[PDB]
Amino acid sequence: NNYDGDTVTFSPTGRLFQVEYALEAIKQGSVTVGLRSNTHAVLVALKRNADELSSYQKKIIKCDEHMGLSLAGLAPDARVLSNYLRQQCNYSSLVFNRKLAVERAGHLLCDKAQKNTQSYGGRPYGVGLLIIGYDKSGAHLLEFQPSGNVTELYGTAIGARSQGAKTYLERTLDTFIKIDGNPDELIKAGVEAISQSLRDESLTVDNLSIAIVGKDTPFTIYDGEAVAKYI
Amino acid sequence: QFNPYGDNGGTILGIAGEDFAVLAGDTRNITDYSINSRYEPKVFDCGDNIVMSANGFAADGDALVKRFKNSVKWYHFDHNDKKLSINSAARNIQHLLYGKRFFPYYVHTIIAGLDEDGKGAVYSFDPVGSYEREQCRAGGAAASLIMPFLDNQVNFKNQYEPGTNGKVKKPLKYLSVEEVIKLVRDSFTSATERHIQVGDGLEILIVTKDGVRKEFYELKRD
Amino acid sequence: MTDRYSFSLTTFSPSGKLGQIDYALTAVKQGVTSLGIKATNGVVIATEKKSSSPLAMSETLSKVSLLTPDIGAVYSGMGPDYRVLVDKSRKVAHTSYKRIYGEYPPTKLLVSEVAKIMQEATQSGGVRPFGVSLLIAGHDEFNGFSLYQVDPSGSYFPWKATAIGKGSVAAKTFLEKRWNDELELEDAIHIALLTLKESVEGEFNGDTIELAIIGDENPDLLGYTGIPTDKGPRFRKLTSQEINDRLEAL
Amino acid sequence: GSRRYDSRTTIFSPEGRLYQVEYALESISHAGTAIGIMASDGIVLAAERKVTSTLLEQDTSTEKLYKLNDKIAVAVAGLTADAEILINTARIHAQNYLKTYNEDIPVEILVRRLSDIKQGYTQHGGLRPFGVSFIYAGYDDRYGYQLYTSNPSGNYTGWKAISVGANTSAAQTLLQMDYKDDMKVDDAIELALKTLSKTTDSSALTYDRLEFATIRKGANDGEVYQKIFKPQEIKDILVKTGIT
Amino acid sequence: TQQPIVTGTSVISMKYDNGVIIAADNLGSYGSLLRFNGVERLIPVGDNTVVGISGDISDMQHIERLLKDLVTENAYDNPLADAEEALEPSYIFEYLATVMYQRRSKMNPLWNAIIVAGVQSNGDQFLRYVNLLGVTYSSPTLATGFGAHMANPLLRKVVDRESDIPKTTVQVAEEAIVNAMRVLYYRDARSSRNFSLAIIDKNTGLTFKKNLQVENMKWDFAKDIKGYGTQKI
Amino acid sequence: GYDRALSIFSPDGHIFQVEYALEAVKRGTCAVGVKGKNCVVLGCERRSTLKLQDTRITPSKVSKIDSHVVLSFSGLNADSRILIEKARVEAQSHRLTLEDPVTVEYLTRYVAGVQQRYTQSGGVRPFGVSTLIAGFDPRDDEPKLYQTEPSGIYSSWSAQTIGRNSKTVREFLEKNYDRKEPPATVEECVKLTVRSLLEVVQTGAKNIEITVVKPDSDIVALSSEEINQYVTQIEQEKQE
Amino acid sequence: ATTLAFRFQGGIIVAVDSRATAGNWVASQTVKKVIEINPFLLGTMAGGAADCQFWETWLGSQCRLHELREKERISVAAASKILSNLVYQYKGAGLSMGTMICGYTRKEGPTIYYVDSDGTRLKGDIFCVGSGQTFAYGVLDSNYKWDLSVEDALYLGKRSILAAAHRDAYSGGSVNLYHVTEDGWIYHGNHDVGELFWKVKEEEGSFNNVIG
Amino acid sequence: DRGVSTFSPEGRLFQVEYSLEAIKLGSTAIGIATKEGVVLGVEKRATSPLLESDSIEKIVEIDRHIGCAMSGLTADARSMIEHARTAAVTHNLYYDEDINVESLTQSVCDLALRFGELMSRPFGVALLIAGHDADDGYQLFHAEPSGTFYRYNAKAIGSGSEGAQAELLNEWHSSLTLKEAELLVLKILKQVMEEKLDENNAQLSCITKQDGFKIYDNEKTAELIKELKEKEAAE
Ligand SMILES: [Mg+2]
Repeated sequence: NNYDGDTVTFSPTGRLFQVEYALEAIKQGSVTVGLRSNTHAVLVALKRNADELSSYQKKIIKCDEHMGLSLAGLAPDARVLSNYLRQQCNYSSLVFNRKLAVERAGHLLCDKAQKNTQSYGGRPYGVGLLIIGYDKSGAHLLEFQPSGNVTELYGTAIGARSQGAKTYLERTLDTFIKIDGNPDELIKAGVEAISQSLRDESLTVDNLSIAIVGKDTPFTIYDGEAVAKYI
Repeated sequence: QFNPYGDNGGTILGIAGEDFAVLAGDTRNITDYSINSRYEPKVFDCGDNIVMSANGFAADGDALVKRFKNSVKWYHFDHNDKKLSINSAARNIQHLLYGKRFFPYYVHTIIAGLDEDGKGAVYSFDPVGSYEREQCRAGGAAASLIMPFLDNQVNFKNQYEPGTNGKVKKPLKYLSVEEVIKLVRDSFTSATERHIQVGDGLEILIVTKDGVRKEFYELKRD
Repeated sequence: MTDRYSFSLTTFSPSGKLGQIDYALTAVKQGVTSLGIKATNGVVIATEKKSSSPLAMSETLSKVSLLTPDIGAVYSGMGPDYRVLVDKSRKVAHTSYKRIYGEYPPTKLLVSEVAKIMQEATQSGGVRPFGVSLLIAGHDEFNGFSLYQVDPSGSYFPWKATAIGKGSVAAKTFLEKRWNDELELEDAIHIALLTLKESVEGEFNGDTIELAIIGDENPDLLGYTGIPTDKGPRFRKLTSQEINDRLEAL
Repeated sequence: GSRRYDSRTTIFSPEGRLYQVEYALESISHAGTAIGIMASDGIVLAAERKVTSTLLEQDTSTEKLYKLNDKIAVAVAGLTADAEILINTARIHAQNYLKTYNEDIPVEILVRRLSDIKQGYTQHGGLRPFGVSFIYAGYDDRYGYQLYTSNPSGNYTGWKAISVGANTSAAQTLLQMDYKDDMKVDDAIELALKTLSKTTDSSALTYDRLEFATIRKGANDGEVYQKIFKPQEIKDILVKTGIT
Repeated sequence: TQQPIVTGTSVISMKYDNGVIIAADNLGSYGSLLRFNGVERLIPVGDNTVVGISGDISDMQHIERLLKDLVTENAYDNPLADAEEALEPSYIFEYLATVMYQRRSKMNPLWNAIIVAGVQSNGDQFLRYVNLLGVTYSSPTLATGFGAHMANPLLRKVVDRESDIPKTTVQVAEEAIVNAMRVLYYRDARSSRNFSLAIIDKNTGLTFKKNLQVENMKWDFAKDIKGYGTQKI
Repeated sequence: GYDRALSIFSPDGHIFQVEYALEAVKRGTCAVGVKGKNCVVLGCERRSTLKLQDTRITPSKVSKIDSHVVLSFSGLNADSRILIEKARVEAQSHRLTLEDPVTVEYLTRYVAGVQQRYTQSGGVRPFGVSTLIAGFDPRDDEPKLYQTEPSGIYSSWSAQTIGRNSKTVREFLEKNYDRKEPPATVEECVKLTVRSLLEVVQTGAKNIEITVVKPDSDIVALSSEEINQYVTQIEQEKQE
Repeated sequence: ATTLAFRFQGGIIVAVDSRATAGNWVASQTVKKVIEINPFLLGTMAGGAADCQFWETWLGSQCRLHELREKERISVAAASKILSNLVYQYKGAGLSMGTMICGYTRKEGPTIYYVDSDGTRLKGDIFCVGSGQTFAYGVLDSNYKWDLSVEDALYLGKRSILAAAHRDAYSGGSVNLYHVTEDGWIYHGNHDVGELFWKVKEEEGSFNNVIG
Repeated sequence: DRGVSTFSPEGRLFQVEYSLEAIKLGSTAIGIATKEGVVLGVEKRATSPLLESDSIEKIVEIDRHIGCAMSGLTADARSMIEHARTAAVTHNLYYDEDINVESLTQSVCDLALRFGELMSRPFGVALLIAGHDADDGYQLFHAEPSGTFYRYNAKAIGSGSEGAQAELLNEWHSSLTLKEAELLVLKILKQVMEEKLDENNAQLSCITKQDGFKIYDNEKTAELIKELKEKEAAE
């Protein structure tokens, strides 16, 4: 109200409204799902078009051979944060001959977003990210919020109507975690999860975007006829 | 006074065929009269069907290859996973080298692969980034021993057709990958005999449309 | 962090007034009375040592300050602002003059430097004006004795005699009746003590009054002998006893 | 953060006026009147000190008339402290030019430089403008005797006769009435003092309330002399012209 | 650009079937003056890596602090700091190699020759060299300074190529290393009798041996040597 | 440094600081530009509220940027000097590096670029100035006339006016200027320019300035008497 | 290395050899010493190979940006000055360059500028640069006329490089010929010096000193 | 006042949303992509008849294989065009090749959100970037001040955009010829323009693989306008 003019102002109840407004941009964004087993980790994203002449906005970005994310909210902010991750993944490899741990990647994203919430002149990031990866401790899924809060999960969803997919994953938890050594079945579970968030529209060939990373699987994105198999 | 440069010896050789290319190099690494390693790889697969070697001062050589490999990675990020063509890689390496024009990478760089028509390609660089597409190029310690042999046996220089006595040149017939490898092995065997910094092992990387293949051969260890 | 106030805090209002300067002058008006009188053979500057507590040692608080051996200053308004201005004035006398010409600046030019500093606090980014008016008395070879007033705006004026602060209006009228161009230094000191008594409520003695003069050279205060051309400072602060002696002939 | 307290000194009004410039001009209208009159054989600068005191040391006092070099002088109307900042800058510019070209700076080039400095404070920096209007009186071998004025906007114009400060409307009408092109310095001295005498807010015009200066080729032969009048000399010219 | 002041001589090392061995004497020379006799030049990092350093000792102590800081930094926000996300020999080397080349590129080198010896997560032997120029190389045997000239020839007789590594036991390897240290003591004028030896094995882990001495020395034949040519008495 | 964003968008998509800079131009004295077949004429209004002015030394309204290009303006006088100085520096820089004087279009594009920059840079306000830039390209006999404004947009004109009452003189020009047959001589072009200002000016005395620019750096300013003869001939034809 | 360029009735002839050496060692016989800046502009390589290659490709980029901004072909004067101003910034740092910037525009006609790494920029009709420049000058000066035909001019340039290739140890390999017209340059082939020498010797009757 | 980079309660940047309103006031620009080429057309919208309309430059070349049309505060586009041209040429210098149309568009969009308290505000202009490369063929992109870019088969921006886009929705199919696209742009421009469309107040352009980017002569466009009139009178 009087305390939402900038990110440097607490409200009388201890809230940061600019951060909360940045969180609101994610809720307007298109739905994207993340889930993993012990061998693989999967991203599924519902891409959004402007109209029938337009392309469908890409949702998934590769960060390294073993890591990548999906976005929901301001796309340019995802480009900035994903670029930062690419550099950090790259610094780790060049200097230490070491693949960057997914947990450490989450810590770096948290700290970068935090600085934009405590200083004058700047603004919080207006995007939510779902990071998947396979490192020395197996498969991982992270959820990033521009408040700075990063959380490690078995599965999750962000964006508009994401609550339906999140409840489904909460039910299916015991089943999909056990899908080891079977990439197609893990993706099926993800495609079924994101379907719980659809209304009026359904998953078409230029609508659906899928990514996967695992034990002997580099981070690869599937679009177009490559996802027709899962429709 | 601190000398930032050194000489790690070594000799490399690139040859472009009709639909293939080879980049070869010995595996010996030295300083002065000592051997550091009998097997230290010098020719590298850099992705996108491109092989590279930066011969001379190994610290600079490793640095350049590392930065070029990195450039290939970022080319993919920035340009929708587009394949970096050999000509584009060559121009990129010029800028990497000329970027240190006044404190140069003390190396002689050669890359090999296939051009956009599928034909064999070799590019050769000086330390500060001047480059050219070539059919045949040796680099490093025993380059002066190898090139004249290649002028004669690859390009048939000074060879004429018997009976004509200098009137008709020996026609420039194309060489197979098996034929090129023979000339590479004989080039390095000969260089090993007469150059003290050449020996131990020979590693050849062959590039075709099918990808990058490796071959290794022993060289004399004295 | 960083000083993000790079904009002026003093600005023209629709009526053409510079508010912060006017308000600084109001702060000066609330300040304790100080005065200055110029004689033919000297200048006197005086003020009241308004002690904040009787437990406080008011000798440790110097309202009258030496700027150069031949220049002294007194104020009315905010004491802390004065103290830092004295520090800057002492330094600028060296950096912008003595280190260049090998001699101390003339009164008018030191006043000009202090005035410039006060003007800049009136236009520079993220600062308020100084809440003081200064009275600067001094002597130099070619201009003789002089007395200047410097205001928060940076404006300065030369005076034969004047007063600033609390009871300045009444004090200036008192000085107008007494001043002439034939006064000796002792006459000016006498008039100063008379004028200052009117604006003082409580105790009026050497311990509650601070008074200094710009007069003859004091070779006894030089600290060394052997150089004929060096004859000592013209600035001298009167002692508590010296003031009380002149209060009997009052 | 800090934006909250920013007055924004360099913005247009909806009418396309610069607030701070307009308000600075309002400030200058309350300053003592300064007048400049250009003649064929010299220039006159006359200016009124603001309500003075009997205890003010006049002979060592300077608030209106300042020397920029041997050929150029200025009359000030507005904040004296602001004026001295600009005056010192102008004195440096004149010396920079003299060092560079080994010739005295032409009057207009000096005027343009100071005017550009004023302009800058209205367009960038976020600082308040200088609350000063100048009258420039000067001579060079290109245009001869010249009068200019500049104000807080950084705009400058040339004049045969001009006033700044208080009561400029009344002053300019009086100058426009009695000024002629073939006028001489001694006549211009009289016009300036007569104009101040009629426009002044004081009860009477006396020597202690005035600063006076002339720029004459009344310097022995082919050269120019500046004369900042002393208190006694102002008193004499007041009697000569029949004002006291 | 500087010059080395207090210096350490040869570091020697070799691979064997189950791991690596590395050794270095305990001397800090000051030109020809054998100034400091208790200097440890093998510095362990965790339980899988030993970094052996020759050359300038002040720079060695700086590098020692960098490695100590590296361990601290790796443990930050790292629940698997003592398991899957522990420092590898390959990580430690690549870091040092980066630093060495950067420093030479600013014309202000760390005046050292370094050998990183260790065993990787998968049990693989790690042995690689880096020096003040940022030059790097790997070999079944590695040695610095005088060791390169005198130790390598002896160690290469045990492991002459890659295929000799599985045939070489830890007893044979240690024996060869200890003999090489004796030869260096005979022939290097900036060496000492006292040395340290470290074994990094994929089964038995890191064994660090301090206060070792060169023994079984041959000197008796000196009594028969007289003059420089013709002298009989 | 002072970094405050003074030029910003409003809910209706307007940048008020740029639009208020146009209001400053509306206040400025009228300027007009007319191009003939082999010349361009720049006419300027001088407000007669200021007499006792010294016209020898007072800043003239038309400024030479180079020997072949001129610039006039309407709006804040002090602001215009900054644009004129920058343009003059750029003109010499172009001659120094390209070894050829600026084209009229290039010089216009540069000035317009400066104006635009001041509409999205921190801590600065836009220029309260619109300009008319006229001249001939090197070794070219085709007349050139361009206009710029505070936003930074620029365009070429057969004839154009800016400043106060420019709506009226543009009305006149739009019905009196024929594109198929522009003023064939210097006389005809100057006459049409003076006529256009007489719709707005008041007295045809010292209120009208006229500058004629011809090809090959041939630039001359008309005097009071020369202009007065045009003023006389126009009204004598009007009395009919 | 020998490179020449001369103005004539039909435009400009550019001719260069093809040899690169490192000391006595012949590094290459197939070097491209004419840099194709764009379809209308040519530059020659002498001094530092990298310095010439890098900065004359860079020049092509600046020329392309010019014509995008100005909607007009860049003048040879302006193009050459961009390069000379650039290398003048680097003066003292150790750039090594001796080049002829060659072009043919409407306003200038055929134009050649000698540009050089110590900042020199000279317009002229005939220039020769390299270790074998003196030999090529001799043939050029004694046979040059403005009213040469395109055929004869091309031969003159070819013959002058041959003269240098013969005598100068650090020149040879092959001869590259170009003909610059207003509508752009035209390549006139690579000519091996070994084969060219004998061909010229027989047909011309020159080089009687050499046994063939 | 309030920050230039402030979020609204709906999670939108105030300044970006307000710049979109300025673009709505701009003159209409239309792009249509086909397998034979991409056509770009604009409304010139001269403010007076004395303004020489051929000096109105709202269609611009970025490189031989990339063209661009603008709508909104067109003065803001100049630095964007400069950056685009530099990016295209710089990439060719570094990589000895043409730059991809998407990569060029992405580079331009990276400037967009570089504002705060960098430039003091977002750009007040939208761009239609049309081009061809070997990997993805003929392409048309819509670059906004938000930093977002969408690829389009056809797109209209400016004051008549929503009416034009509805028209493009019905008319576009994957088999359009270049000639059909030219007439289609002319037809829709004529529909949404205030003044009557002719060769002086409207401009056409295209990008083909063979000939590259070309701005059409007024004589060439005049013929296409006459061809349009006759075919609309044909039924
Ligand atoms: Mg050998």
